[PDB]
Amino acid sequence: DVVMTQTPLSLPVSFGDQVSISCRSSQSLANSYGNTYLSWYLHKPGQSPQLLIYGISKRFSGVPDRFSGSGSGTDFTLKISTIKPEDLGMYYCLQGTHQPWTFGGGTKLEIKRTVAAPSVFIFPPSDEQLKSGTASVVCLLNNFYPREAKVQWKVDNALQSGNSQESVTEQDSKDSTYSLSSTLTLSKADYEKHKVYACEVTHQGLSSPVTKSFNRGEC
Amino acid sequence: TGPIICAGPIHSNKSADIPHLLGYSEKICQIDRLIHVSSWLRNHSQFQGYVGQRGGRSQVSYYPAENSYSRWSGLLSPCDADWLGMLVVKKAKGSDMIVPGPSYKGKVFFERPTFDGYVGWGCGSGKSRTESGELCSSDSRTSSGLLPSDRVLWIGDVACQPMTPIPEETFLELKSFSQSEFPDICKIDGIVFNQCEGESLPQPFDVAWMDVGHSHKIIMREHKTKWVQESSSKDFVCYKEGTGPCSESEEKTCKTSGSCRGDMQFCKVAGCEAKCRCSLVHKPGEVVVSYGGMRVRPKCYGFSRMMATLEVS
Amino acid sequence: EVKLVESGGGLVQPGGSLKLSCAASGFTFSTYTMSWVRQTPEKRLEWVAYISNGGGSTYYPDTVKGRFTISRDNAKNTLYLQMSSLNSEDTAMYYCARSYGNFDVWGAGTTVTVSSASTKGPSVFPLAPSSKSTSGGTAALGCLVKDYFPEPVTVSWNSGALTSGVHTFPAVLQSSGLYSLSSVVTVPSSSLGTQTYICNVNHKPSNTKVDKKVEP
Repeated sequence: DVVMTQTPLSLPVSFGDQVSISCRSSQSLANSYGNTYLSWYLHKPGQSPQLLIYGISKRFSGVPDRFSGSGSGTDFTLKISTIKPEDLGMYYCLQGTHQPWTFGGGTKLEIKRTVAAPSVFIFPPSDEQLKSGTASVVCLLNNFYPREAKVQWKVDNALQSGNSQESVTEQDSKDSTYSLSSTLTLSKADYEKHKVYACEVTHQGLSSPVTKSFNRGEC
Repeated sequence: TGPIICAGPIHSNKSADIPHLLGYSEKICQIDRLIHVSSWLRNHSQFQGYVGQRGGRSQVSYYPAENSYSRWSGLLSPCDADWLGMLVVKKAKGSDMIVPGPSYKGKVFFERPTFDGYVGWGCGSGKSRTESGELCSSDSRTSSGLLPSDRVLWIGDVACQPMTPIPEETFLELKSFSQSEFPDICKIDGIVFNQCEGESLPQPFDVAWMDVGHSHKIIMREHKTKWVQESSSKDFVCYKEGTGPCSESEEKTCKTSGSCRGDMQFCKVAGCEAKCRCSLVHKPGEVVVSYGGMRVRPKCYGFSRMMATLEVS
Repeated sequence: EVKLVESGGGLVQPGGSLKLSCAASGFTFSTYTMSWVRQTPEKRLEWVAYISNGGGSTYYPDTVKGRFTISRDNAKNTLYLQMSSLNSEDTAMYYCARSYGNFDVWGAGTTVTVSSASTKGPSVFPLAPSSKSTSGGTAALGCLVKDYFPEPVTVSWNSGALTSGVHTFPAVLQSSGLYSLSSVVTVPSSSLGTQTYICNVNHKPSNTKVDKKVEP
């Protein structure tokens, strides 16, 4: 169907910034009456999606004049002339000129800050969890910015695959940072067959990759 | 449901003319055979031939498949009133919005009540609509020009009838009630219906509407219906057994001199006694609409889909 | 004020059924077309079902066509989405909306989670600190809230006294079908021997409350 592609997916923003959210459609959202039913929605955490702009550029009432839309044909844009905190969230574009109606990929307006450095922390699996046959190795990336950081697992220098899971806290209200946890999950079998467990972290704030490791045979 | 006067037409050549018949029954025998949508299609969209072959009008497709007023053969559609001079099914315009819902794919003619009147869409000869209805692509099943009646789609539950004209003050009084009842609506089918400091784009709008014979229609939510029968000369068709509709000269004689056969109801108001016979048309009668403390016999009453615009402020 | 309030969200079993009700207030329900919108856990919004004002027309995307049935009773000013043949891909917050290419008013949403898992208690394991979790005098410790279902878990530290740097991560739905998350906290290294760190996990759907002493 009409693939609404939303650029960017994530958009670091500072208050007072003007931010643009572009939405490009696979086909022309101008029907045979020149009416284009493209709408922009704001979804703030824990609330309902709110209509901002409908019909390319027409502001839903209750929406401040700082939100503005524009476009024609395939590529459409949402424009916030002055970001305020009440505007952070996920922004979605949506057609409606063709069925099925399709939302856009979403744009997370997050707070831009100075690039922080990931305080990395690696945790062996507890004795209690090993008694349950499973071993979860937790590598913590604490207080970093921007969100994009890379975590790689090396179990006896063997780059791990399909053996990890990531969880990122949303942006912190007090220092605008993100914290990230990568959980390497193995069986106690696989955990006891290897000795060296390492989580290496690549990040903009790290001049060199940070490798946090633990040898199973050590307290 | 069955025809009023004449069974479905079995045409021979698409190029055959459209003999216009003044005789009322003769005008309804054309309606039974979709000779009217046939003419409209010709007059307005380069259409060579007829619609309604073998089936007749009793087979036209209605978008609300649950069409109540279609089961009554005598209740007039928008098109059927175009043949009798009660409303003109205006040809579409680039601004007349096609309503979503109807399976348009293959349709040769389709029609919908619009807030300011009635609008039809035609396809040229050997042509047929796309699923969206806004173009006329090729269709080998339409080369004959003697097309089935399913190729005609009438959108909406609609019933048309002679209207008691209302003082304009009534209409405006009604439009004022329709506005207090429908405050969210800013525009209907491009016709201003309220004022909004913020209007959303056109939206499907299934609404009970009413034509009181004035600029736009009176759209309705809380309204009462009730049917009558005046047993007037227009509620009675006339025909010569086996040979179809009686001539205009024979009909007036039937419905004035009273020297004609007929059903009970004709007899009991017009008279009786090779000859012409007249009968009642299959309908509940004339629809009367109660609305805002006033009742009005509308030119056309109905529930139909429209494209309207709602407030955002 | 225009208010939409959805209801009928909860746990359902794969292949099972759930019906969502949207209660409409503050507007003329019968003059608006309405629709249902879901949000997958990856925050993707999807158009789910649409219905004319008089209920006569409905539309669906093939993803939920034949499986879902939208319906509305304008009489009770309520919109309905009967969901049948549900799959874990139907895990979402389903919003009802005033509709037609402009969802101008949305409901608060109702979480529908399709998962054959059954309410299981969380296993809280200590993510104890060491030398490898100490950097510049700041040591990190935490709790692994593993193999629980359904969401949510509430994790406070030291009965709630620890808010300084406590990071409770979003739950992740593993392949086993059970949710799991980490709660972590960074603390002065001097405290490791002089302060107790206990994470208090409450999993209300399973009536599990576990206080875990996370220390060296």
